[PDB]
Amino acid sequence: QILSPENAPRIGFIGFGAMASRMGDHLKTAGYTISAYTPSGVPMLPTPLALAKQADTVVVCVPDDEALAASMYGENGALAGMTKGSLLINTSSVSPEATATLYEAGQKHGVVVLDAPVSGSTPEADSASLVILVGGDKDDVARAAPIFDAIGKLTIHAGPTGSGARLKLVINGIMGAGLTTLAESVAYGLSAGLDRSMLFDALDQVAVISPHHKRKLKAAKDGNFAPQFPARLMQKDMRLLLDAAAREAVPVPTLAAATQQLSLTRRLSPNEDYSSLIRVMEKIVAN
Amino acid sequence: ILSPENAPRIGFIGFGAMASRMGDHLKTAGYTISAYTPSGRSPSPSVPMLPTPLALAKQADTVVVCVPDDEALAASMYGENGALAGMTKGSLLINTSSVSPEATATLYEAGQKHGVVVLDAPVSGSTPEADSASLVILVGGDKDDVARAAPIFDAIGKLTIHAGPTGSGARLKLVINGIMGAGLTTLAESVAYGLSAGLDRSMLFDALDQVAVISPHHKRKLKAAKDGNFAPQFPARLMQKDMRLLLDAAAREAVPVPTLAAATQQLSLTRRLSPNEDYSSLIRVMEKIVA
Amino acid sequence: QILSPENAPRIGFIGFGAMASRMGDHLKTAGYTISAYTPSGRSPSPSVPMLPTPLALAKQADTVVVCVPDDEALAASMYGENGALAGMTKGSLLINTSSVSPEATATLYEAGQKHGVVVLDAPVSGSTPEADSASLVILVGGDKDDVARAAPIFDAIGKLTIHAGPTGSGARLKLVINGIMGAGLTTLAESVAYGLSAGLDRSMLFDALDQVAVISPHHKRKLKAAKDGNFAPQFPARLMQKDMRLLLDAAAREAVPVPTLAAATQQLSLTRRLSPNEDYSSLIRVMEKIVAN
Amino acid sequence: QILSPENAPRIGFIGFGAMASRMGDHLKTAGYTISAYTPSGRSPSPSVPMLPTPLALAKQADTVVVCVPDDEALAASMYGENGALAGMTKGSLLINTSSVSPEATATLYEAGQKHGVVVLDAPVSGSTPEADSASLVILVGGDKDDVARAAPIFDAIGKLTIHAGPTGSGARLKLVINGIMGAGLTTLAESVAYGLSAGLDRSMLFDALDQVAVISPHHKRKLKAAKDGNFAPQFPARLMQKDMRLLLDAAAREAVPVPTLAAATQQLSLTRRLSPNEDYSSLIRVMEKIVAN
Ligand SMILES: NC(=O)C1=CN([C@@H]2O[C@H](COP(=O)(O)OP(=O)(O)OC[C@H]3O[C@@H](n4cnc5c(N)ncnc54)[C@H](OP(=O)(O)O)[C@@H]3O)[C@@H](O)[C@H]2O)C=CC1
Ligand SMILES: NC(=O)C1=CN([C@@H]2O[C@H](COP(=O)(O)OP(=O)(O)OC[C@H]3O[C@@H](n4cnc5c(N)ncnc54)[C@H](OP(=O)(O)O)[C@@H]3O)[C@@H](O)[C@H]2O)C=CC1
Ligand SMILES: NC(=O)C1=CN([C@@H]2O[C@H](COP(=O)(O)OP(=O)(O)OC[C@H]3O[C@@H](n4cnc5c(N)ncnc54)[C@H](OP(=O)(O)O)[C@@H]3O)[C@@H](O)[C@H]2O)C=CC1
Ligand SMILES: NC(=O)C1=CN([C@@H]2O[C@H](COP(=O)(O)OP(=O)(O)OC[C@H]3O[C@@H](n4cnc5c(N)ncnc54)[C@H](OP(=O)(O)O)[C@@H]3O)[C@@H](O)[C@H]2O)C=CC1
Repeated sequence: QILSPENAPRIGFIGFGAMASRMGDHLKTAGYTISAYTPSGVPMLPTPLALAKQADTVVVCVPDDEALAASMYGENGALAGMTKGSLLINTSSVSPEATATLYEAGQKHGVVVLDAPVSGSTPEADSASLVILVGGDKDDVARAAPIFDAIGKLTIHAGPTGSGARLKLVINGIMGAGLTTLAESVAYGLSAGLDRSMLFDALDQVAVISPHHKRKLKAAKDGNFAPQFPARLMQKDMRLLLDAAAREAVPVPTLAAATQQLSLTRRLSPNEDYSSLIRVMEKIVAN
Repeated sequence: ILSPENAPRIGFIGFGAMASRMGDHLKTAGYTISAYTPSGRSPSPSVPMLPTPLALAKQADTVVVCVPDDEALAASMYGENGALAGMTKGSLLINTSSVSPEATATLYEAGQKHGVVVLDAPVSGSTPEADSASLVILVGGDKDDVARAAPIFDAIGKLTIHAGPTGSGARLKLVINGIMGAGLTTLAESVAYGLSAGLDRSMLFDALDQVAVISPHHKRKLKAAKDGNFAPQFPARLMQKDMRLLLDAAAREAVPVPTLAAATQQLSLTRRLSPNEDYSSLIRVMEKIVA
Repeated sequence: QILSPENAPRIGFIGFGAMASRMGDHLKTAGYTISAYTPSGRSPSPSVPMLPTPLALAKQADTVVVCVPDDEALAASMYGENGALAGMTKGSLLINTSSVSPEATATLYEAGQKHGVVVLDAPVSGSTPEADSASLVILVGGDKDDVARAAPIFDAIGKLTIHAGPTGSGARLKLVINGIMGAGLTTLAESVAYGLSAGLDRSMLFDALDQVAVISPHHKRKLKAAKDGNFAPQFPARLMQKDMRLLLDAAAREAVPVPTLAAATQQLSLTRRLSPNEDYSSLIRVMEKIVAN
Repeated sequence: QILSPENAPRIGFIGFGAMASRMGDHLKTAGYTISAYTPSGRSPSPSVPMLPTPLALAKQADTVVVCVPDDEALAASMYGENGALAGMTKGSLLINTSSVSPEATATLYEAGQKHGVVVLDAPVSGSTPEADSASLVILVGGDKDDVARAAPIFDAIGKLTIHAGPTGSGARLKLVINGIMGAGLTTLAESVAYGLSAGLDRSMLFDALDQVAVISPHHKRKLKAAKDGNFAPQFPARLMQKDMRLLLDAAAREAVPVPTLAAATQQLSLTRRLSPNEDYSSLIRVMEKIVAN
């Protein structure tokens, strides 16, 4: 009962933005028929219910808990439109609480919900280099493998339901605080009189910055903050992680500070790349 | 022009984990090595030891300094027994220690009064990179004096960054130290959340090796931390000192750095609990909090 | 319209813990008849009749006062087949003194509107000693006319009613005050810890700080208690840390950078992990232990 | 040898700014003869003779009081052939009221000992209004008998002398109180900022916070001034942020984790960068402007 294009050709999306649309292109190449629902308007369906009624597998890619609940539940929601025995793959970055609510609601419809957020942004989605972080029973993960293989380079089975959502929060913290650390360290360097191009070029050559953050640093050198992961979404992910860390009573001061810097970043420019904090701190130092 | 032919003798003020490793690559490149340490001992028993900084400098052509902090630097640089009193006008002093911008300016000016150019040339990389001569040299000074020292820098490292005039190497080292320190505290806290939320420890450590948002340095520390291996490459006492220097400098420049400030406090706790183990032991500290 | 004991004698509580039980005694003294629902069926007041469900509580009260720990407990007891809201008559008032999120507040206000029920968000400034002495400060969101209706209830349990604005304003003002209280304590605990680490005599240091103008009366009381190792719960760490989580979530939703509040929250997470049930001021003891090793 | 006006009438000041000139007024009233040295030779007190060097100041004074901004200024005027120590006599007392580091305090104490001069580290709690009213709290480190020698001086300028311990204890206790003051302000600025960002009425919010028990009297006075946009300096951001820098350096040297104090320090760096000379409470305005955009 693998979800190959032979057994399950129709994949309906709930949400179809920068990430899901690039996933869909890869699933199309792999031989699936793609449909999609978005509250605004590949064939578009009018409701989540209608989307689910004409799909074999539903993939969800929505911004937050509120959007997830608005489209999963109620008589016009996605769950009302799928059939016992089918699978719902949620690739959204949402809270552990929302993950548990949807898993339990899926169980009442006979629908297995995999929490399968991804590591990687729009360039990795373009190249199908996403890393899938999936929670669920190993047998249900196996059913979704052709889907995961088409959109990504690696599927990490993180544990039972909820484990993928948690692993995504871990990686989001590392990403977000990695950027705020870099912006702050660059700002000190500029404030202490270091030549800007020297400094940016020097940091490209050290081993203590990630490949992801080195790519952001190079873009920031030219002032390029075209959105790959917009500040509004990075800051939301930081909010979710801090809430989850507080619920577990784990003290995370570096992540907490980073979140506040990303709040400023979102306020000043919600739609540019989250790396624009580098420019924000540069402007603080120049004034 | 400080090739082994022209200037074969390199004397070290301080000769511990980093400097003894640099000394081996300089020995291999053809230089004659000598050292001073306050204890009279070092990891390299085959290196002649001199009784004072003054005595070390009087029998070396170039002096390399590698001491723990500002206070150690002033103790061995100044006064009638210090290194400056022993070097000759026109020679180079190369400071690879991680010290404050204030200490750097004090030594440069003191050097000028002796006719000695002081390059502030801290390095990026730890004991594994010193072993393999993969250090990145971060050097402040005039471009002509930097060119004079290139044979020395090439022997101990894989890249020399001319950061600007005197003081620029010290500042760039502070920048890179902040990225390293807060990179570790970020990773320790993120791992701690994951464990507190029920993720299998072995799965989580292995999964994070697979993602592009952790640096190669911090991936190596995560693998060591999976093994409980915190043998000192960069001890907490020195990493936390370096964070203290960075936050002092950021406050003097009035630059708000909340992520770096949070990370420093986590590294204070790390040093308090274990000053001599690797600074990455914060990962173990956080694991014990969540247990 | 005024919810005096003559016009509306029956006050039913959803939640009846440390704070609500003390408000109930002042409401009993003012002439009201008190009833309550809790999930355990128990309360600090054995004389108070217990109803078996939130719906049953609401069906036999003229006014309902809610005092529950968090958003989840609120939703569990106001909504669903046995929730309290559907048990209330049109034109009646629901008074929520719980410290919950602005989102939970907006959801309850809108659900109340659908049922014809006015919901006042009326959290309180003060802890169990202020509840004991009816010296709470009520922070209330709603229309002036609806606040006026609740005035005899607010007057019995508190010393001052601040009309913070329309619906949601009380909840927001409570979060502001919570932030000041939480970070005031973490600031004090960390400053004391430096002092002790630098060799200052403990008794001298605690007494000296009682003499300075830069500590609040509330935190000076906590400092004297901490000198005695007295962390009997007035505001337990589990609830203070929850309130800080709510404040940081709200500040993130508004995109306001609050690094001092964010750091304080992490210190209170450690405090709650080590002792969820003692007073939140126990971080002072936590920090003393860190510097002693 | 009590340092009464009859026993030691001449008090010479090293530094004579906002704090010291007010101290000197109260010492003049108490019967002392005041002189001063400043690097600019300028001071708002016309009756105070200005001496041209720290050396010259100390040579014509019986007791020397120091009130300089930081470690660097202290070392410039204390040491060397033209410094103050070179001009005082064995058996005299130097009273340092400056807010300086523990390291600077130890260095001056030991330098004083080589000169036979006892150095009391005696920073003060309180700002320009407290110096005007001699309401300062003196925080003094040293031997009990030397503190007793300085009692008439301390009584003239303040309302309370806290003997914090041996040499260095006053410097450390000042750092403790500075942290409480600075983080108390940043907490308050961020909490107000959240409340405004969440739509609360500004005048409502400022007036409500004046009524709560979790804000100190000092910070309530700052909040009232901020309601009017008044940040005329009493304690300028450049000096408060310097004191926070000293506290965080000392906390790092003691390896004490203080995340709330560290976060507050960074907010006060932003405050100093935007306006070094206005009152440190100007962060309230900084945060209002962030939220207003
Ligand atoms: N680099 C990245 O972009 C990363 C993204 N993620 C996560 O992936 C998810 C989406 O990312 P991205 O695709 O970039 O975000 P986008 O904002 O680009 O796409 C958002 C999509 O969600 C749709 N949507 C909004 N509300 C609803 C709703 N109530 N029901 C159904 N669909 C809805 C929008 O449709 P409309 O146009 O009608 O609003 C749009 O199609 C988020 O959870 C994000 O955090 C995680 C890591 C990295
Ligand atoms: N990963 C690392 O290890 C990194 C190191 N650095 C910087 O390099 C410098 C040294 O690091 P490392 O070599 O690891 O530290 P070590 O402690 O291993 O070496 C310290 C050396 O300094 C000597 N020393 C101490 N006080 C004095 C003094 N007053 N005069 C002369 N020598 C003295 C010690 O001699 P004795 O044994 O007699 O005390 C020992 O030889 C520090 O500034 C450190 O921050 C920078 C980045 C990373
Ligand atoms: N100083 C303080 O204590 C302050 C408290 N507050 C806020 O006041 C509220 C109550 O505080 P406090 O009285 O101290 O808390 P307590 O923990 O002392 O009492 C909690 C009460 O809520 C009840 N409860 C739990 N879950 C539910 C539910 N789903 N439905 C109904 N009742 C429920 C408990 O009943 P059971 O025993 O059956 O669980 C108990 O009666 C919280 O929001 C707190 O943050 C605000 C400021 C200060
Ligand atoms: N609320 C406050 O203002 C409080 C301040 N403090 C501490 O008290 C000290 C001074 O505070 P305040 O008086 O307000 O600061 P001011 O800036 O008002 O006065 C500074 C004084 O120091 C003098 N000065 C500067 N450098 C030297 C030097 N090298 N040698 C001698 N004198 C020097 C200046 O002289 P010139 O004018 O010639 O530069 C000026 O007279 C600082 O340590 C401050 O942190 C402590 C408690 C309260």
